[PDB]
Formats: sequence, structure tokens, C-alpha cells
Amino acid sequence: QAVVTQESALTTSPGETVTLTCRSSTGAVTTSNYANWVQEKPDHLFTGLIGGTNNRAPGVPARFSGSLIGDKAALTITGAQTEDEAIYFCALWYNNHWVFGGGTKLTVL
Amino acid sequence: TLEILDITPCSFGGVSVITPGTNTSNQVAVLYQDVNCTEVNVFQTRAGCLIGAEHVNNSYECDIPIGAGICASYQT
Amino acid sequence: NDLCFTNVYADSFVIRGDEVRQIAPGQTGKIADYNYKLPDDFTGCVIA
Amino acid sequence: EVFNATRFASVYAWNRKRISNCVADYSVLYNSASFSTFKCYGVSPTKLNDLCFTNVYADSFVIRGDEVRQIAPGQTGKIADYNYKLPDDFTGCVIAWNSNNLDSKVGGNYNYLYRLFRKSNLKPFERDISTEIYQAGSTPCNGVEGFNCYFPLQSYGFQPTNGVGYQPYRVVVLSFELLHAPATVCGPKKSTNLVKNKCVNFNFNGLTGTGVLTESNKKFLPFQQFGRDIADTTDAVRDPQ
Amino acid sequence: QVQLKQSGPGLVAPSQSLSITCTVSGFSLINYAISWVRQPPGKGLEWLGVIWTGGGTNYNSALKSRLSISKDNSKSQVFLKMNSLQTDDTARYYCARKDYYGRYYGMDYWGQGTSVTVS
Amino acid sequence: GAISSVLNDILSRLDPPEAEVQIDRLITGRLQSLQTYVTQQLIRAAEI
Amino acid sequence: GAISSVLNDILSRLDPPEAEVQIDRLITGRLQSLQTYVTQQLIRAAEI
Amino acid sequence: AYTNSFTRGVYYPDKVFRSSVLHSTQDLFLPFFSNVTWFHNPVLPFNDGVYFASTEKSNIIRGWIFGTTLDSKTQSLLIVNNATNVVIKVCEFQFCNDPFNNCTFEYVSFKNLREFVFKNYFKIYSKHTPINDLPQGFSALEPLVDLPIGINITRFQTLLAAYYVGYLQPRTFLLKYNENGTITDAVDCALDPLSETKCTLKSFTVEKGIYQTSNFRVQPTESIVRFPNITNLCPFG
Ligand SMILES: *[C@@H]1O[C@H](CO)[C@@H](O[C@@H]2O[C@H](CO)[C@@H](O[C@@H]3O[C@H](CO)[C@@H](O)[C@H](O)[C@@H]3O)[C@H](O)[C@H]2NC(C)=O)[C@H](O)[C@H]1NC(C)=O
Ligand SMILES: *[C@@H]1O[C@H](CO)[C@@H](O[C@@H]2O[C@H](CO)[C@@H](O[C@@H]3O[C@H](CO)[C@@H](O)[C@H](O)[C@@H]3O)[C@H](O)[C@H]2NC(C)=O)[C@H](O)[C@H]1NC(C)=O
Ligand SMILES: *[C@@H]1O[C@H](CO)[C@@H](O[C@@H]2O[C@H](CO)[C@@H](O)[C@H](O)[C@H]2NC(C)=O)[C@H](O)[C@H]1NC(C)=O
Ligand SMILES: *[C@@H]1O[C@H](CO)[C@@H](O[C@@H]2O[C@H](CO)[C@@H](O)[C@H](O)[C@H]2NC(C)=O)[C@H](O)[C@H]1NC(C)=O
Ligand SMILES: *[C@@H]1O[C@H](CO)[C@@H](O[C@@H]2O[C@H](CO)[C@@H](O)[C@H](O)[C@H]2NC(C)=O)[C@H](O)[C@H]1NC(C)=O
Ligand SMILES: *[C@@H]1O[C@H](CO)[C@@H](O[C@@H]2O[C@H](CO)[C@@H](O)[C@H](O)[C@H]2NC(C)=O)[C@H](O)[C@H]1NC(C)=O
Ligand SMILES: *[C@@H]1O[C@H](CO[C@@H]2O[C@@H](C)[C@@H](O)[C@@H](O)[C@@H]2O)[C@@H](O)[C@H](O)[C@H]1NC(C)=O
Ligand SMILES: *[C@@H]1O[C@H](CO)[C@@H](O)[C@H](O)[C@H]1NC(C)=O
Repeated sequence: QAVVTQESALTTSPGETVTLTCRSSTGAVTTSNYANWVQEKPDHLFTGLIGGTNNRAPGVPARFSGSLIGDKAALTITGAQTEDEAIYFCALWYNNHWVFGGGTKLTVL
Repeated sequence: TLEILDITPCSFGGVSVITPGTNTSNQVAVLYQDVNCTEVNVFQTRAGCLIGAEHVNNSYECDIPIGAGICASYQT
Repeated sequence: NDLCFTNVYADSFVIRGDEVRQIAPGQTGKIADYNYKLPDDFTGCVIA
Repeated sequence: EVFNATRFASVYAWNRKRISNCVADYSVLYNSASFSTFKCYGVSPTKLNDLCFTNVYADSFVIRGDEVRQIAPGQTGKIADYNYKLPDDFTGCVIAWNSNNLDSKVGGNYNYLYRLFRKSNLKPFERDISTEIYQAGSTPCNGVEGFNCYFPLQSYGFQPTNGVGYQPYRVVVLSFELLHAPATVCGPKKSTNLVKNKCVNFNFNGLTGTGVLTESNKKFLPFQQFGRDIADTTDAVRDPQ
Repeated sequence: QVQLKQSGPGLVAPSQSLSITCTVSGFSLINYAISWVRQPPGKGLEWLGVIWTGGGTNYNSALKSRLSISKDNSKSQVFLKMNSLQTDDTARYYCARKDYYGRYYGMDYWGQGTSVTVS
Repeated sequence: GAISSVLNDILSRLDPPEAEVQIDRLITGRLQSLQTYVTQQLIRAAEI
Repeated sequence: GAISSVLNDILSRLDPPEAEVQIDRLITGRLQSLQTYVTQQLIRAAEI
Repeated sequence: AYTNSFTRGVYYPDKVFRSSVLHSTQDLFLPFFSNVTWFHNPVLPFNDGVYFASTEKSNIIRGWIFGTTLDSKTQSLLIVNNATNVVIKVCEFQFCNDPFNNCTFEYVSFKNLREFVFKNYFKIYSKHTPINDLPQGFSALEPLVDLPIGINITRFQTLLAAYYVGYLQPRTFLLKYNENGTITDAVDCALDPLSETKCTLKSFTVEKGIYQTSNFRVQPTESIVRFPNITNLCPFG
């Protein structure tokens, strides 16, 4: 009851939107277990993308759009040519502690 | 249910203290005006419930008036 | 239960779980945009 | 000492000091270095120098710039609820002035603490010193500070570049009594010689009146202070001096 | 400006103890909570532990009870302590700011990172 | 209704513009009491 | 002059810090009516 | 054991003279004839005030401890007698569970019957009287000290052969002031109907007759809410 996974594969041409899904061990995730999305730059730089399973973080562009799109937690980014080359991690709040996702490599065009 | 209920207001009344002058004694009787006695040597009178006084048979001249032809007095 | 309202308006929609997520006050989706939309501030209760 | 005090307490632990047995001088304080609000209830600020009071409670705390409004008897708000409750019929004076120069520091002063959570509104002059973890969520916390379990004490963040309405205002509430115990605090009014057997206006410890004062043969007991008549009219007095 | 700083020598041999510190500006430890994350070379990030805003610590359950974390309310400093290291513990460690009061309930900011290597 | 029955304490504490309300409260009360006394005296004098 | 004659409705509707004004208005009105009744009874009693 | 305080425990409620007048006052007094717990030294509560009495020869009675927890956790007040002086101090004491820090205040100043009233800031009244198990006498208590400390009090214990403890209730009393202005008698305005009559008449002698003293009014018991027949449920189903 602890598995956290991501596709670890993402590539979107500019102009089309994509959804990447992170799936937990409890089936469909509820907002009760808060979902977080964080982005990793190749320079060990971290930032917060989505919180509260529906809420975008402060200071991250609204082009980043994450919701409970599927049964499990998901994130949607509109295609960008340069700034989307980064790693993305999904986080779920179990009752006791936090679990962080594997990470997904996006390589646009 | 199609029933009809009367509303009577809850009992109220004065409380009067019947005392021979403290020169004679410290004993007292109490008259609860216009209330049936159950609510409160209890006696029923047209004035209300009289507590602490003994209802003799024979009649004497009036000493402390009560109401509707009853008087109270301090006697052996 | 306590409060009383002037009239009750009921809307019935068949929507997917994503659309159900999209069927939320202020939520953004194709279903929200076209299939079913409602005023954001309006008080609403949804049973799914 | 209170007005010039450098270190001020937190609002939920607002500091109370009693003042008594000293001549006070309110007019010099009323002549103000632009105090934001010298506002008085139950007494006219100009006359403060004349009345004698039993004791004068002084309470001190530091709050937001624009929230001073909440310091009123018939008032509502987070401060009036969980920090400080002025009772109705409050008889005193509220003093506030901006302390942006001293208290606020670059980047945000974070040691100032105001509470935001409690079961009910505070009683008049209630000190919720205890810091038990609030059961903010419906579920009991029992020591949990989770996402729905919250702590009842919150810092402020006083930085100089905040809003003018958010600058640090020091606030001092003076609560008077205007009772008739030995009024041991009173204004700087001079004494005067005494004259008897003549219709003279008199003020004994703020007890004022007009009458002829004669030497009396009453047997006051040592704890007595003055006498009163069959129908509550002051009949005799003890001279203070 | 809101900012997270963390500092420490990092270079450790096996089986001895080194501690790491996180120093903060722009916010108070009373309005926020602090969580720590760890980044081994080439592997995913894992959650270490959290200090609550007004007292009370939490630690990872599988993580040993033989360790402690500490903080400074007044001068805004936080210290993490590991009392014995093993070669699997080499990683980069990060301090992070958590705002469960705020509408953005999740972690807001993260530390600038320190390399910790074994031998 | 006034703060204090001592009209000298009202006039020594409050300021003239505001004090008038308290004084007026006292004046209405005392005038009504005096009228009641006078009426009782008229009736008792008729009996005598 | 009070917003309503029912004492319970004044108490339960209007704010307690201000309700004293309405209560005072009712108290003065009812006290005046009682005094009028008592004076009328006193005069009728003298006649009888 | 238990005893009844016949006519004891009247203190001058304020600091105002009076003479040859009957004055009605309402304050915390010890009800006449009430139960006084007679002891021989456990930690009693401090309900709303305490009437305390002792009759000692070798001054076995020495002092009192007041507080909420009677330990270092919370504040507490100590009054003690030494042949040197009487010491009154409030601190965060560490109290031994068998009486034999952060200090904020200090004050220094059978036939022997000693009466005290401790009420709450802290007011202490007292009297020392020659006596010959409380008597039937009547002695007013003159004020002794007022401590302007405002601590939180719930419990007290005596620091020591025989003492009596009663508790105060918010009663109305009629006090009879004589020529020298010393309370000479008192009537408890709620003990019995004759006392109610005396208080209403504002006098100590009641001439024969019938007097109206108060009003009987039976109180309500429950709340009843009724409403029309519940039907025509809205067809959400
Ligand atoms: C009463 O006297 C005691 C000692 O005689 C003193 O208490 C000590 O000082 C303060 C209270 O003023 C407290 O220490 C505090 O600890 C917390 C973290 O635990 C922190 O805010 C500060 O580091 C501060 O030092 C504590 O009561 C005690 N210090 C200890 C035990 O290390 C104080 O003078 C008086 N007040 C209290 C409440 O004891
Ligand atoms: C003054 O001291 C008293 C005595 O400690 C406190 O007031 C109330 O004290 C009771 C216990 O004496 C506490 O509430 C109750 O505690 C018992 C403990 O077993 C338990 O039945 C419940 O948990 C209940 O809450 C509590 O300390 C306090 N209650 C209040 C304030 O509502 C308090 O320290 C002081 N009271 C003041 C200043 O009014
Ligand atoms: C006072 O007590 C009784 C009941 O407590 C009263 O109730 C009934 O009154 C009617 C009419 O007066 C009688 O016919 C009933 O017999 C009474 N019920 C009883 C006696 O159980 C009644 O009003 C009073 N009784 C008196 C005055 O004798
Ligand atoms: C005097 O007192 C009683 C009442 O106090 C009188 O009333 C009742 O009279 C009948 C007569 O048949 C007696 O049987 C009752 O016992 C009496 N009531 C009570 C309460 O005793 C009665 O007339 C007198 N009693 C006498 C003469 O013995
Ligand atoms: C200043 O006031 C004090 C008031 O206590 C005066 O001190 C004494 O007060 C007692 C009060 O019973 C009286 O014996 C006298 O009024 C005072 N006696 C002495 C020896 O001073 C004090 O005198 C006043 N100052 C001056 C200069 O008179
Ligand atoms: C008031 O106190 C005085 C003295 O303390 C006492 O009355 C005195 O009684 C004696 C007997 O004749 C005489 O000294 C005087 O007639 C009284 N006055 C004084 C000043 O001595 C008694 O304690 C009280 N007076 C009463 C009860 O009349
Ligand atoms: C009050 O009574 C006083 C003496 O009491 C007398 O004896 C008792 C047993 C009764 O019979 C009582 O009626 C007697 O008077 C005297 O002071 C006086 O007689 C009475 N009146 C006054 C004003 O004291
Ligand atoms: C004292 O208390 C007892 C209870 O044991 C009670 O029966 C008694 O009546 C009390 N004393 C008096 C004088 O009422």
C-alpha cells in the first residue's frame, strides 16, 4: 500500500496539450490524500507545480494545469518549445507521511 | 390531531405572612394567595392555601383578617 | 434540512469521472465549457 | 516606564500592570508626540487631571496599524474575540501610536504573536496563556499538527515596507475605576489650607461639594473613611492630611 | 526575499556522525512548518521528516529513532542531526518550507542543497 | 439610566456637549417622581 | 416607540448591546400606564 | 464533625460610617445557622469565600496556604505567623504535601476566639474576641487587609488543634448600626418568612397583622414544539 509511479516518459509538440498520470496503491486518489506536483531542473532545482490535488502553486504559470483528471492524480501542460525540458514528480499524503513520485522526463521536439 | 387545547397561565400569586407581633411570639403562618395547595397543617380557603395554622371548629371575633370570612389569631 | 428555498432546480447529466471532476464549481474542462455549465457563485450541491 | 518601555509583550499575553499610590500627570501625556488615537470613554480627556481614582490598570500590547478599531467596548473582530475583551460600560482611555521606527525590522519581525483560534470569545480581560494544540479539524488531533489540525498561535511578520495600515501600533489601555475606596491615584492638583465654620466649596479626594465644615464629635473607627446619612448623603469626612 | 539556506561540510567517512543546518529568511517558523527531503545520486527524492510549527517533531517511520532534528525560533535556524552514517546514506539533503496554514497547503520552498558523500 | 446619580460627578467627569444626555435622564426621572409625590399629596389633602 | 411590543421578540431579534434602548422605551410606557391606572383608582376610591 | 454558626460572620461590607440606622446590603455573607465543617488538616476547597475560626491557646494555628494546585506549577499565596512578624507572600512556591521561587510580593506587619473571612482582589477581615462549639454571640468583623494581587484561587489548606470552616453565599442582610456606628445586630433576609417580613418592613419588630412579602410563581418544566403532519416529501428520488 505504498507504490508510487509515473510514466517517466513525456514528449509533447508545441500547441497540443498532454496529460501525465501518477497512480497510487489505493486506486482512485481522493483530495483527502493531498496531491502535489513538483518540477526538477537538470541543475537540481525544485519548484512546486500543483497542490491540494487541484490547486496550482503560487508563482507557477497558469499554463501548468493539474487536476484529478483521471481516477488517479494527473497533470496537464500546454506544449512549450523551451522551458518544459524538466523532470516532474507526483506526491501523495498518506495518513502518516509523504510519498514522492518517480519522475517523468519531458523532451519537447 | 384535530384536538383543542386550553391554555391556562401558570400559577402565580402573593405570599402573605401572618404574624402575631414579635412581642408575643416568633411563630408564623403563611398564606399563598389564589393557588390550590398541592402546588406549594395545610388548609384550603377561598383566599388560597394557609400553611402553619390550625383550623378550629368554633368561631371567635376577628383578629387578623384573611378573606371570605376567615380570620387568624394567636391562642393556646 | 432547516432552511427553505423558493424553488428547487435539478440538473441531470451523464458524465465521466474526469467530467465529474470537471463538473465542479469553477472547474475547467470541455464538459464544463460546453456539455454542462453553471454560475460559479451560485450555491449548488452535486450528488454523483 | 510603561510608555517608554522597549520590550512589549504578546497580545494574547498582553501585559497588565497596576498603578496606584502615586501622583499622576495626564495632561503632559495628552500633549502628545502624535499618538494615533488618544480616545477616551466615560471621561473627558481634558478633565483627567482632576479626578481621583482608586487604581488605574494599564494594559500593554503591540498590534497591527489599522486593527486598533477593534479596541472598543461594543466591538467585534478576531482581536476582540480571542485576544482582548473590553467590557461594556468600560471607563478608561485607549492610547495607540505607530511604532514602525522601533518594532518593525527589515524582512519582517516574526516574534510578535497573535492568536486566531479558540473555542469561544474571551471573557472581559481573559488571558488564554495556554498554548494547547487546537483541534481545528472535526477529528481530534491529540498532538497532531496535520493539514486540518492547526496551532492556535500565529506570528505577524512586521516589515517596514508593509502597508501603513499594517505597521506596528503600540497600544496601551488605561482602565479606571471611579469608585469610592481610598482614591490613591490622583492628578497634580495642589493642596490648600482648611477653613471651618463658613459656607465653602470643598474637594476632599475628588469628593466635591459645597457646605459648612465643623469639628465633629463622631466616633469613627480607624478603618472608616467618611460618613453617610439616613438617606445616603455624605455627612462627615476624614481629612486626608 | 523569501529564501532557504542550508550549510554543512558534508564530506563524511562511514560510521561517524555529521549534522546539517537550514537557515531561513523572509518567514517565521511560527507561520510555517519545515520538512526535509533527500536526493541520492541519480535516485528519486524521499521524505525524511517534518518539524511542526509550534513544537512537536515527526520522523520517517522506517527511519531510525537514533537521530534528532532541532530548530531555533528566535534566530531562525534549523539543525538536522545524524549520529551514525553508512555508505547508503550518501545523498544530497534539502530543507524545505511547508505552509499548512496557507491555501497552498503543500511545501512552498526548498533548500539550496548540500552534497554529502561517503569517503 | 444615567451613569451616576451624583449630578456633580456627571458634571465633573463628562464634557458639556455629551453630558446633557445623562443630565436629561436624571431630570426626567426626578421630575416624574416629584409629580407623583404632589399628586399623592393632593388626594390625601382632600381626605383630610 | 419600540420596534415591537413582544419583549421576547425584541430580545431575540435585536442586538443585546442596543436592545436596552427598546426595553427602556417599553418600560417607560408601561410604567406610565400603570401609574395612570393607580391614580384613577385612587380618585374613584375616594368617591366610593 | 459538623456545627452550626448561630449568629456569626458579619463584616463591615464597605468603608462608610453610619449611626442608629437600619441599612440593607447584599453581598457574600455566611448564612445564619448554616453548616460549618469542624476539623481537627486536609486541603479544603475555596468555594466563593471562607469563614474561618479557631480557638487556640499556644497559637497552634499559624497560617494559611491558598492556591489552585499548591505546587510550583501555578501561583499560590502564603500567610504565615512567626514571633518575628507576619509574612504574606505570593510566589510559585514548592509546597510540601505535609506543610510544617519567582516571588512577586511580600508584606510584613479556651478563651481566645479568632474569626476570619477570606474573600475575593483578595480581601481579609478578622476579629479577636475573648471566649469561654461556636458561641451564640454577635461580633462584627472589621476589615484588616486588601491584597491587590488578583491571583486565581480554588483551594486552601491551614498551616498548623480545632478550627471551623464555612463558606459564603450571596445573601442580603439587614444591618443595625448603633450610635458608635458598630453593627449590633443583623437579620438574614432569606432564612425564614419572619425574617423576610422584617426585611420588607425595614425594621426589627413586626406588629401583629398580615403582611405581603414576595411572589410565588411556578416555573416551567420542558419545551414543547409541534408542527403540521409531515408528508408530501419532495420527489428527489
Ligand atoms: C519562574 O522561574 C523559573 C525558574 O526559577 C523560570 O522559568 C524558566 O524560564 C522560562 C520562563 O521565563 C522558560 O524557559 C523557556 O523555555 C522555552 C523552551 O522550552 C523558550 O521559550 C525559552 O528558551 C525559555 O528559556 C521556563 O519556564 C524555564 N526555563 C527552563 C526550564 O529552562 C522563569 O524565571 C519563571 N517562569 C516560569 C514559567 O518558569
Ligand atoms: C483557576 O483555576 C481553576 C482550577 O484549576 C481553573 O478553572 C477550571 O479548573 C477545572 C478544574 O478545576 C478545569 O476544567 C476541568 O478540569 C477537570 C480536570 O479533571 C476536568 O473535569 C475537565 O477537563 C474540565 O475541563 C480547568 O482547569 C478550568 N476550566 C475552565 C477554565 O473552564 C483555571 O486554572 C482557573 N480558572 C479561571 C481563571 O477562571
Ligand atoms: C384543589 O385541589 C384539587 C386537585 O388538587 C382541585 O382540582 C379539582 O377541582 C374540581 C372543581 O373544583 C373538583 O371537582 C375536583 O374534585 C378537584 N380534584 C380533586 C379534588 O382531585 C380543586 O380545584 C381544589 N380542591 C378543593 C378546593 O377542594
Ligand atoms: C372540627 O374540625 C374538623 C375539621 O378540622 C371538622 O370537620 C370534619 O367533620 C366530620 C364530621 O362527621 C368529621 O368526621 C371529620 O373528621 C372532620 N374533619 C377532620 C379533618 O377531622 C369537624 O366538624 C370538627 N371535628 C370534630 C367535632 O371532631
Ligand atoms: C504630606 O502629607 C503627609 C500625609 O501623611 C503628611 O504626613 C503626616 O500625615 C499625618 C496623617 O495622620 C499627620 O500626622 C500630619 O499631617 C503629617 N505629619 C508629619 C510629621 O509629617 C506630611 O506632613 C505632608 N507634608 C508636609 C510638608 O506637611
Ligand atoms: C459607645 O462607646 C462609648 C465609649 O466607647 C460607650 O458609651 C459610654 O458609656 C459610658 C457610661 O456612662 C460613658 O463613658 C458615656 O456615657 C458613653 N460615651 C463615652 C464616649 O464614654 C459605649 O461603648 C457606646 N455607647 C452607648 C452604647 O451608648
Ligand atoms: C412588648 O412587650 C414587652 C413586655 O412583654 C410582656 O410580656 C409578654 C409575655 C407579652 O404578654 C407582652 O404582650 C407583654 O407586653 C413590653 O415592652 C410591652 O408591654 C410591649 N410593647 C413594647 C412597645 O415594648
Ligand atoms: C448540618 O449538616 C447536617 C448534614 O449532615 C444537617 O442534617 C444539619 O441540619 C445541618 N445543620 C443545621 C443547623 O441545619
